[PDB]
Amino acid sequence: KQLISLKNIFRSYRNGDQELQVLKNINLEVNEGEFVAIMGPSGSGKSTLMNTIGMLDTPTSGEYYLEGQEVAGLGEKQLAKVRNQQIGFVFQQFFLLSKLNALQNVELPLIYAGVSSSKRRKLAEEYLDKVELTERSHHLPSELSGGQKQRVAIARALVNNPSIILADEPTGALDTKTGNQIMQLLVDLNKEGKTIIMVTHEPEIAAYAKRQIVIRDGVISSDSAQ
Amino acid sequence: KQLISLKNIFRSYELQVLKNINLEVNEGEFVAIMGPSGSGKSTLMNTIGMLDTPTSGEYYLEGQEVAGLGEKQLAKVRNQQIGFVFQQFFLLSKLNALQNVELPLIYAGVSSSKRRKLAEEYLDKVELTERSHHLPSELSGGQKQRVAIARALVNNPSIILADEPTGALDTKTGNQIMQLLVDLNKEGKTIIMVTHEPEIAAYAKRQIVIRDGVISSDSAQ
Amino acid sequence: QNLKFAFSSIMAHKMRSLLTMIGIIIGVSSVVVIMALGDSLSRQVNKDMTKSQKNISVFFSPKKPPKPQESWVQEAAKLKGVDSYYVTNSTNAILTYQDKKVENANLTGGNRTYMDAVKNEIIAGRSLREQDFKEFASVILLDEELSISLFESPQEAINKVVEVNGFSYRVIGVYTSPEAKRSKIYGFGGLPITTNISLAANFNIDEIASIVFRVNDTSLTPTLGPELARKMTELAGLQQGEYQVADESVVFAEIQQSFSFMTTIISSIAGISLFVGGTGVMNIMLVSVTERTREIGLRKALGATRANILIQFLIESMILTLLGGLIGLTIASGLTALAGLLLQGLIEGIEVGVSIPVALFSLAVSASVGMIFGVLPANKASKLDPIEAL
Amino acid sequence: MQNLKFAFSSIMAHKMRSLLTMIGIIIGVSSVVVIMALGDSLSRQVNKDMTKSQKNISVFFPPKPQESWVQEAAKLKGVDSYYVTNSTNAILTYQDKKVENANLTGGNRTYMDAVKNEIIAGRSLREQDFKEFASVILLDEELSISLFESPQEAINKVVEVNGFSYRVIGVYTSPEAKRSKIYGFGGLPITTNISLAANFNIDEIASIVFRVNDTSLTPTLGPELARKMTELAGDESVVFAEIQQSFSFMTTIISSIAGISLFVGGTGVMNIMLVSVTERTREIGLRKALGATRANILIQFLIESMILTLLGGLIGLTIASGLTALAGLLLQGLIEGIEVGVSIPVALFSLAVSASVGMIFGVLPANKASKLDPIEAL
Ligand SMILES: [Mg+2]
Ligand SMILES: [Mg+2]
Repeated sequence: KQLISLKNIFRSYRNGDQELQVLKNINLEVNEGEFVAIMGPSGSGKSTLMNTIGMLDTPTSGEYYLEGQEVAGLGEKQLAKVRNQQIGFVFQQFFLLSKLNALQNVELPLIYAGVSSSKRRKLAEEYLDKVELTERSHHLPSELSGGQKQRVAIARALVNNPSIILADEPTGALDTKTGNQIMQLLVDLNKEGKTIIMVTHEPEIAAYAKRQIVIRDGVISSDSAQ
Repeated sequence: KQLISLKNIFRSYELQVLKNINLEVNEGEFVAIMGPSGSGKSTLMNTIGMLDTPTSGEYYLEGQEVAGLGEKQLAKVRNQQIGFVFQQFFLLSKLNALQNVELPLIYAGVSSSKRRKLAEEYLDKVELTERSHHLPSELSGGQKQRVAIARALVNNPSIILADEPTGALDTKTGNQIMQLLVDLNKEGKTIIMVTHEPEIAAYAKRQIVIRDGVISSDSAQ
Repeated sequence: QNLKFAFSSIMAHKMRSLLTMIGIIIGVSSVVVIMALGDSLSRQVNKDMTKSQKNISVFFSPKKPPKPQESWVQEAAKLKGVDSYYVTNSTNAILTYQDKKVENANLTGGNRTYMDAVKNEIIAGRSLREQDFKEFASVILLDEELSISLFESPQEAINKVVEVNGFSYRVIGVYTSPEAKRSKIYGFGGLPITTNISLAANFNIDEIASIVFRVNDTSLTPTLGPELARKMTELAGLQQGEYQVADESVVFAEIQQSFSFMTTIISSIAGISLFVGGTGVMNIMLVSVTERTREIGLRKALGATRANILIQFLIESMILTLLGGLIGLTIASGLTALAGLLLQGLIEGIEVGVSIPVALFSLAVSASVGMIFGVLPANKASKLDPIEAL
Repeated sequence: MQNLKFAFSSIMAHKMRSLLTMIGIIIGVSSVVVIMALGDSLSRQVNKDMTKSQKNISVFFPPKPQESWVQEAAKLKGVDSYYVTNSTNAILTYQDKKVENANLTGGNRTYMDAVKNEIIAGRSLREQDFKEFASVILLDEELSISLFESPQEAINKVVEVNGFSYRVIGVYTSPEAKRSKIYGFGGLPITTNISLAANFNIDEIASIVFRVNDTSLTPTLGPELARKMTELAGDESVVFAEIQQSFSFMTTIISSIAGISLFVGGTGVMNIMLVSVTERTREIGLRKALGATRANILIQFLIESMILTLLGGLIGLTIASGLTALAGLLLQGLIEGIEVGVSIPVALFSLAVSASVGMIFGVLPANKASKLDPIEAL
């Protein structure tokens, strides 16, 4: 059950003379099927924490044990394998490649996984079904709505059956009505047992998650574990 | 006085978007337009902004008849009279705040020296201090829309057309930007805005609802 | 895989890619067209190079200038393996007839064996005869296209007086050969032939200059050559000089790599176009990095490695410049073939510019261009930080 | 002229892209202006030598003429000096070595100081060469070296000029000889015209030249000399603008091959301007909402591609002047005594072209930019 396990994590962003500290003694653990929501002001480095967990950033000092094995320090070539298999990234603006249709935009992570073309289209189809996409999969993101683009983006986040879904303000480019539709989807997905860790500046949205975390000045400053 | 006066405005494409639109709007008003998807929500706005010409009917802007004017004419009218505000801000990336604000004044025929004066006065009106020479790269979203709102005001337009101004902004910073608009409405600038959120429409005096090309509600009756 | 992502991107912006290719088409086809002609010109000399290996030129070296008897050369030519021999004069001539003129023709001086030995085919009138030598006759043969230039027709040319160098000569025959047809390239207005004893008597020059032996089995030349030279000195009497074999290649290669030089200078000027084309493909590749900075960042979040991106953007520029230098290589090969089916009013010689060495070199260059001008961008893209890009 | 400010803001927006786009046009205009300028120097040089061919009035009218009359007529007020010459293009051998179709002048006594042949080895024609009927010869510097390696080496040795033995008594040079290379003259040997008439049975005197060194006098004087030299026995420059024509042709053919690189450079900008338009469609809509017309956007995106090529042309021109000067120094071996450089017509021909390159290629994207719908852009 135990997935994320940060420990004594620091991240200092050097910049000429400025050894500017952001994360400091981040201690944190996250178990499978959890729905954590991370909140806090600007400069707290929810960003820096999130990338640290998503393996897009390596911490200055400390440890990060993904499924028990330490992963801060792996070579880029090997680390990029771990990322492909374990992290499903969901972004605020949806980051759909505009020359690919929804289907093949969702297939993209399967290529880097090294999946056969037979399977890739059917894995994609099944997961576009899971997120409930009505407008046809053979359309560019040009001809898709907001909630439909974020659905595709979440399908793409799911295709390689990852351990963690990192979401960064998913409702942020969406209206209350269709945002609440996407937030139920995330609830339904986490109900099926898929772990989620979401950043938001919105109390209304953090409310949907099983566990609240707050950061002040790069220090985890209140959990719901105790 | 009267500024906007749409009467019998049809817009069709074979799809029909607007259908006998009849709306009047007086100076100083603050109208919030809401409606379901593809009601002609935006086609009305782009009609009022003179980016779209109606298939039939009439539009009087400050008493001037503008529907079916020429492209060269309708750009000047647009320039003098309309101040577009956009959800996504639409600031040019390589121009700083001051220059971005100066741009509508370049398309009017105004002195290069005078532009600088007017741009700084309108960065002041929107409470933006010491970011005169910042690029949008260097500004927050609130700061960006503040710059973009200054650009809408610089040519003393009759109308501020606003399309979900706080959509890219968080709820805190939206309320700040929404207050900014209210204050500018208090000083006397007319705002026709469009929004999906009731929390945002709240701020306006009047409340229009369009369903399928025709106005259905109007809190002014 | 990385090849498919390459092709997808090119297809994504068709008219951008197309336009980029056109810069490489233009440049490759210009260089290949110029390189074709300069090669074809070169290979049509290297035909004559190997016809000349049947000949064995002997000359008087002063160190290991006495009158050379002709019957020495006949006696030397007895030597087994030698099929024929001949001796010649040469000179320049300005060749006026009536109002016409060809002011640089190479007037040759045969010796009764010469015409037969070199196998010249008489098309109008007669070849040199025995009478013409014993009467010291100022008689002249003209090559096919000298007769056409000077007298409208080989037939019409017969029994006309043509002033040679202010010296009246009577036209006895018109000949033609392979060599005469194609000898405009060596910079000659004509190849008229007369008796060596006429050249030697009209103009001051003495009557033998080049001494030649034809040896149709070419494998004998390394041995028969110096033997014919030795035999010449045994017959000439030891006049303290010694006859030696003239090297044929040191005067052919002297004009072979003068054509080569001047091909290179014009081929280079055309190459400037391919080089500009190259900077063009680099530049558009760089816009496709900044165009796709977010895309690369997203790709790396999904599991693209630096290495993947690096070879993807390489492959993408290579697909442009190869497909370019192939469309280009073809359109060159075309124009070259129709430039040849046109040079027929000047040359009777194979000029298609197919040359496998230049074809393969075009592709080899076309590859290098994409590889060279495509790495800086492909590098840029591979190094992009996912966090800064997203 | 806000379109010019708009143009420069855009150029400066992507500096290293606008730079790489300009480098196509620099590389293109450089190489075109270099070829055009050398070919122009070769033509202008030939054109200077024609204004030497007007200080030499040549009278022609055969009957056997006599130097006594030319000597007489040379007292006339404008006439600076005279000479009379003898011609053949015969071949100079020297023991296996062999120069082809050298222009063998046979001068009279006055010929040496009237033309001014500066001798660099030994001695010029003395009178005891005329009087004693000697077969002696002067060789030109480049003919001297080609036939005998050095200048001093050639001296006091035997040449075979068309067969006849001539003793090399000296070797000379001038500017007019050093450029004889370009008129296809194998060499310019001078000799005694007495010994050209003896050794070749040509007439002693065949050209009659009247040196007049007042340019604004050859009309009226020159026709008088022709009708004085006709009282005894009862015209204009030759094919000088023929080499002028032939060079200009070879300049074109080569300069056009260089010109392809400018054509690719031109498709270069068109490709970069086309991405410019797509990649700022949103700006174009924004601008049109602020009051930009269809026509404004058109002549903005055009001025930008014109400035971009025009700059590249203007830079390329400059870099093709440094290049076309050390080219001058390179051609102090081959041709030499030449003023090589980029004339004012050639210079602004390139500006007109580079401007025109920017326009031709740049109207197509500037059009696409102009017809962009503001609604779809925003
Ligand atoms: Mg943060
Ligand atoms: Mg609508």
